[PDB]
Amino acid sequence: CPLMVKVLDAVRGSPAINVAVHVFRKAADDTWEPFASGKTSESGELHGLTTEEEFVEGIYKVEIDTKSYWKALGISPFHEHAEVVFTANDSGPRRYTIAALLSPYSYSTTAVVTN
Amino acid sequence: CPLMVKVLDAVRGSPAINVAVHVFRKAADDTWEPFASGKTSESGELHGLTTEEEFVEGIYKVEIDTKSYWKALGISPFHEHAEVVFTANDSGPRRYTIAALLSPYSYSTTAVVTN
Amino acid sequence: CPLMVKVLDAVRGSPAINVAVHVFRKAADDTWEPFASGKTSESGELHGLTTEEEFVEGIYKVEIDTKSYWKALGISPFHEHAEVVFTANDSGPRRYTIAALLSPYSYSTTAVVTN
Amino acid sequence: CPLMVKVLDAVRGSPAINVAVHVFRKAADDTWEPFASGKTSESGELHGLTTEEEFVEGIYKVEIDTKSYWKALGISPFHEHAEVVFTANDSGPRRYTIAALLSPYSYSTTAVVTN
Ligand SMILES: O=C(O)c1cc(Cl)c2oc3ccccc3c(=O)c2c1
Ligand SMILES: O=C(O)c1cc(Cl)c2oc3ccccc3c(=O)c2c1
Ligand SMILES: [Ca+2]
Ligand SMILES: [Ca+2]
Ligand SMILES: [Ca+2]
Ligand SMILES: [Ca+2]
Repeated sequence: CPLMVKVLDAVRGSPAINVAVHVFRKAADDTWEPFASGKTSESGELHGLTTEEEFVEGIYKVEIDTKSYWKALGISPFHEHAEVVFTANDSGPRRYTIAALLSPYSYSTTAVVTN
Repeated sequence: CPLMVKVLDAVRGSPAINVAVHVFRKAADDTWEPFASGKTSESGELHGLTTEEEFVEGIYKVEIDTKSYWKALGISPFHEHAEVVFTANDSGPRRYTIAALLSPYSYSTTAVVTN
Repeated sequence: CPLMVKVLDAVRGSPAINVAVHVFRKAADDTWEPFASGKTSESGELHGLTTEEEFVEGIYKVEIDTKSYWKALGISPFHEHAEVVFTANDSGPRRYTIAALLSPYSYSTTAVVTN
Repeated sequence: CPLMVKVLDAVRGSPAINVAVHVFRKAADDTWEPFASGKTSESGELHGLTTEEEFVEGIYKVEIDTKSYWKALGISPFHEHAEVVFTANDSGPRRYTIAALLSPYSYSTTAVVTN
């Protein structure tokens, strides 16, 4: 699988478990078409979103549903979601790990890209 | 003005100057409609985006054109842009500062909400 | 003043107020000697730590007492403190802002160096 | 091994390889005694620093030699090192992953603590 998502909780110092993640791909008409979705495991990782065949060149949006995560823990956070938008595979296939570090009023997102 | 945006450059250790910023408000049909925009100043700040009367409760998206910023510096970026999506909530008097700290393959964003 | 420290709270989305900050300069015997200190203001900022004449080239450590900050808010922290160690270098006129963004199990720090 | 260190490069979107890491433990006389050291692998991870028997309660300092890393890549960075100071094992043994995300003028550090 060439796209993995990892989410961490900076309040608890733990993986962020059961975080919903939706991936979209920009269509020819410039709309966001649904591409894949899943939820993080007990390790905070989401594997198996897509395949080498399906994950073609394009502009992708990874929406990490941070508000739903915080609300399930009884917390009212600031952001609706974390949104990571990037062009993928423009110079051939790559493997992408998208990591997000979450706090109620702040997040960071980082990409590790390997060949 | 109840909404300010501040952008910093983690590679050069400087304000991120002349970065385009677009603010959208979510419409009833779930589309994003333009709300305010500008370019960051020499201090990395964008003031005067909106007024108290215009900035009603709702869902807002702040899109920071990070790819064009890095390209103007000759540095290869990952993201198309940085997105910050949040709900404005009238809980007494409030001023929102949206800060973004930019690196080529990572960004962080924080909200500082003060009375 | 050539050195300012700014501290933000990523859990509450606020300046980090009344945080103790200690600055040390590395002495010839590799020990850290006290140089300046204070507490952050209601804006999360600590101004007036030093003067142009006092702030010579050398290695400095900024220690931010994050554990006491979180304890005063009733929140369980990981770190004893946040440390920022850097060399001051006379490359033309320079002002240093050391910013720290605090969460219970994570912090980030950035230097904004301006002319 | 109950202490692992992971380092990422936010400029390249890659593991930070060959980063030196020194761990110290506060001694009874309040000095930092050397505890363990190593270097990150091609994955950006440093395993095998210590053992369950050796990693007793205490206050530990993890120094990540970021300046040497950037200088080996031909870059002049701001910080001397990243310094992570924490009390370990106070409520019994835990496993600690310390992650650092590096840019030339900024870094973040996060702890994931598991039982
Ligand atoms: O007001 C400033 O001068 C200033 C300077 C720095 Cl380095 C800053 O770094 C930051 C790093 C992460 C998140 C927010 C900030 C800031 O809001 C910030 C503000
Ligand atoms: O693989 C891990 O166990 C692990 C642990 C921690 Cl704390 C991590 O913190 C991070 C903080 C910012 C950006 C990325 C990461 C990570 O990718 C990360 C990975
Ligand atoms: Ca292509
Ligand atoms: Ca309301
Ligand atoms: Ca010099
Ligand atoms: Ca104990």
